[PDB]
Amino acid sequence: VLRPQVFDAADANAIEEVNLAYENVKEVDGLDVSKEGTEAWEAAMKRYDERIDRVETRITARLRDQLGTAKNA
Repeated sequence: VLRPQVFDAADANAIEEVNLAYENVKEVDGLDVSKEGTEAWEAAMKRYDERIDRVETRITARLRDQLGTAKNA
């Protein structure tokens, strides 16, 4: 849906940001029981979750606009 129906440059930017957050989570992962690795993973997941929150905010704005425009079941 959020991908452009052509061109969605904002969708591409949000996907790139989510991929960068996932790459940070891969580089800094908290699955180890060690506190330092857990904190690095928590910071990477916080950055990825901020990027995902922005992308999902745009997507949910588009979905809310679609639901407001169309009340069809």
